[PDB]
Amino acid sequence: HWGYGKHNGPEHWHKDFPIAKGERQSPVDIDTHTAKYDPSLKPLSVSYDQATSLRILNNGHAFNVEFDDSQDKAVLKGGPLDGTYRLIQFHFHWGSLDGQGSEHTVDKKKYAAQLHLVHWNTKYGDFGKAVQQPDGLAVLGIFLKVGSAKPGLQKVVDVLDSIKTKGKSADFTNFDPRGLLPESLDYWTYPGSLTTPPLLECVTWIVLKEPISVSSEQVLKFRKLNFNGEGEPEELMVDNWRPAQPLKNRQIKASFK
Ligand SMILES: [Zn+2]
Repeated sequence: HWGYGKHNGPEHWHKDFPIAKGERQSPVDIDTHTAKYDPSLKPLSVSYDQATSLRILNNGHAFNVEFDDSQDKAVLKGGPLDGTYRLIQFHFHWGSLDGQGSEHTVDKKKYAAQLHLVHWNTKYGDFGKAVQQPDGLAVLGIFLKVGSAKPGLQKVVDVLDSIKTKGKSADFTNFDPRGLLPESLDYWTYPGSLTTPPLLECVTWIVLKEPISVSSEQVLKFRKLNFNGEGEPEELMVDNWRPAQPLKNRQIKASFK
């Protein structure tokens, strides 16, 4: 029912999901001069060498690449986190034009897309229990800007044809998520929420300062997907991003000065 259109888009979500107007909603604009450099923040630890990708799926709002999360094979720790967080899936948010598409913005600047690597706190046993906790998830957000091609993104781009419409899925094994990381792991961090319904306020956001660049032809392929299911009128999957929410009672911390 919810989507990104004029009739069921972000401005309407509060009717079915009242938490939409909550105290710790995401995304938010990152004001770099107001962000507090915090020296007690530990470096992030990304251990994705044993990652096992399984499937790619068009869910009607974005495409998700899913990972085997039955064991600690791809984890995130350190930074502002306590405990180990397992990678369960990653997905993107993009625009109809290169000047918009990201959910978070930096001093109001919008990027072409935003990658979200979603992890859940192992102390809670499964993803479903984790979303019910204030520290249940850790999402790593990476901005994409249009420039040179990202070689490690091509495997994802080539398979989009196969999952053009809502509900389609394809086997997607042996994909290494390390190919999507920028050089630097400097970041901003703040307490927030999922950016799509149910909008649960269970996320510790870790947004990387350095964007990765992808080519114009790579982002073009994303824009060829459909929100609709097979046999329905075609609605191109573009602009699946939620606009920035007020910061309210929160402080954004930076791991760098
Ligand atoms: Zn997302």
